[PDB]
Amino acid sequence: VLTQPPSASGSPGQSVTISCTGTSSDVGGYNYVSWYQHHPGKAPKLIISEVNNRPSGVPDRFSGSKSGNTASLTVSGLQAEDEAEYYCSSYTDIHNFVFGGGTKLTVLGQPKAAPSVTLFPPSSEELQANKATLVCLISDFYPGAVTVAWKADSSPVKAGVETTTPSKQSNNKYAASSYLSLTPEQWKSHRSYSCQVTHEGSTVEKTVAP
Amino acid sequence: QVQLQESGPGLVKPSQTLSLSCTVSGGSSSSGAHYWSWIRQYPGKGLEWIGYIHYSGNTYYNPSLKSRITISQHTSENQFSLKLNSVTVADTAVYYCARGTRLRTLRNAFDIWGQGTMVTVSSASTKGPSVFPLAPSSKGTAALGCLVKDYFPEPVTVSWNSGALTSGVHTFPAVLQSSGLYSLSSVVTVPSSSLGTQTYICNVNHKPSNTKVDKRVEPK
Amino acid sequence: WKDADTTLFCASDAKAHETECHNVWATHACVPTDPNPQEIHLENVTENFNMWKNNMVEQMQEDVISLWDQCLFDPIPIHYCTPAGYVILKCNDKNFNGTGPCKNVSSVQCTHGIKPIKDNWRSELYKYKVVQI
Repeated sequence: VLTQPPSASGSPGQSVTISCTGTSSDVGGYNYVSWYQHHPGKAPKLIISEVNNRPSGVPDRFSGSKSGNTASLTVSGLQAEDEAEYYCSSYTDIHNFVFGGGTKLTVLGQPKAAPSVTLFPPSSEELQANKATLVCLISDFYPGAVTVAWKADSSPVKAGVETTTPSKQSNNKYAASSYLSLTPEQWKSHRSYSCQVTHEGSTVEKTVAP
Repeated sequence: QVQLQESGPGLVKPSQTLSLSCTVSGGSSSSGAHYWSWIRQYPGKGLEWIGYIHYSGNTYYNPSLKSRITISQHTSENQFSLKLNSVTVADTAVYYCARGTRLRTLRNAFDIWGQGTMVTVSSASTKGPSVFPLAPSSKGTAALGCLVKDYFPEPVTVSWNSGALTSGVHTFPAVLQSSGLYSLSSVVTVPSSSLGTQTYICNVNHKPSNTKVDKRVEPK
Repeated sequence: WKDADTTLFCASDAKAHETECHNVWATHACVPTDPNPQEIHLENVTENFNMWKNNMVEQMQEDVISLWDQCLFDPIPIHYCTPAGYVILKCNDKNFNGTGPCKNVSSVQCTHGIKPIKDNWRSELYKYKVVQI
């Protein structure tokens, strides 16, 4: 219901800014925008409250703002401990709240790499066993924050879709996987099938046909 | 000092009724003018306010939960709870309990959170996996895999060529289908130098159903 | 205790459902009032108050800012209260002027319900002081 960008990156020392777009009744209707820092498997930390207010023990370098309906959080002078995922929330109406999708702040420790897309078609074995699944493999990319979509012929899909959250490889790089399941009639009715991954404004798109 | 500990089931059957309990420990519960809230994160997605209840006993749920939901308090044992009804696989998420403040400079924010507890909705009883291969070919580097589809519960273990082949290998996080069954992939990149020559086998292992599948993966 | 400074909160009996200007502010700023607050007589002891050095005349007025900020007709009572680890000392001396000694103190959880200008707040503040437990 609020809108953030998926990734946001910077190298050590630099300053980074994160949007969080709402409506006139969400943000821009109230000065109760909050920001939360979430390291994995750990309890989220509140870092900005009431638009631009650092709680006690939250460093000088985090700062909030909003222009109109787009709140924004800035981190001045990156360090390794800042690499995490950041959400924004805003009060809305008589007692209600909305959040953003989350933004992966990657503090760059190595060269960026665009994703390698391999898109496996359903195996013989699976087809012969009535079922069919398309496996998108996304590999050797950095930062670790992507977005997948599927297409039948050239029409977008989200019925029958599940996706991994980006996970590290032996070479400190990131990998992820999306699956598309369907009946074999759906498989050989459509002309072709496209898996497309958005990694930082770029959009790679592999295609397989029957 | 005031931390929040959430307890509850890991699994619940569809149409049933999840109920989680959060235990405050610092620290007030009843004592304060805070709000005691439930927030779930769909891993990724992903974040959503369920509702909260005030020390005075005032409840405030999210409008989008058409009576599927009640929240309540034990001023006594410094703990509170949510009861979500008629759950579907959709309701699968991590559930955080959190303290909402209406202090000035922290108004309508969530200062204290809980570490989170994972909750999975599924009908499925224990099921062993179907191991389907993912073949390369020339359709230097090749890349091939094992799709371990439709099993329950987790975990599943893969290893290629009885643990000899470790380099270039990556196993993915498992992924819960709307069915209520898990599914994952394992993949290794290789010198296509040896596709007609070097044999490659994934060793799937599902202890819950006491199943072990070893799948040949080869070209074309 | 130590006499100290902390971040307070407000409470009111405001109606969630209605348009009167700072009913509207309070419903999005304050909690509900407890119909039975605590009032504990000081036995025996006396403490020094100073309405002129009271940082409740410092947070009040910043909430009055955000009140009018979104404001553009009847005012209702707002109470100001302390968080855990703190409490409000109240002066019950009838010829107390604002400063100096006060033999009849008591402790309260929240202030009285206040009709809503620093000086207008101090007209009612005078008898209140924050300390830390």
